[PDB]
Amino acid sequence: HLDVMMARG
Amino acid sequence: RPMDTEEAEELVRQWENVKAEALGPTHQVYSLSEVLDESMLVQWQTLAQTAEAKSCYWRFVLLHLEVLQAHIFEDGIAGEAAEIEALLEEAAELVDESQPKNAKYYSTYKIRYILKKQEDGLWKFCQSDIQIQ
Repeated sequence: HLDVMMARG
Repeated sequence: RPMDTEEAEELVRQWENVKAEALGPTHQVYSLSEVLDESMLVQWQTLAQTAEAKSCYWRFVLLHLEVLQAHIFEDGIAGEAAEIEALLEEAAELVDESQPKNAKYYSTYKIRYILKKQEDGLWKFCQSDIQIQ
């Protein structure tokens, strides 16, 4: 699934 | 030699705006190609397509952005590249509706980007590496 921390970068 | 600090700032903030747009509700996956190329482009492109597929999106508030270091390597007729080290302080909210609450984060982290200028005068982010704090 998706995790919110995948959008850091 | 050093790159202009504001020029690195403008590159990183256009990347951050494009990230918000692509991961946002309007799902502008195409726009990733404006700023990203290579492995970074593949990673964020698959993330954007997965998020749009599962009907989730992201909301961002970029509290602080600061260029810690910035260098440019003009390697002749082979092209130019650059390395930017930036510290991001950012809050985000993943709007997913298969869960009773949306997951949020607030993170201050350093990130290094490696970019390459294309042969049209434009810069594109090619690789990245986070160190979280």
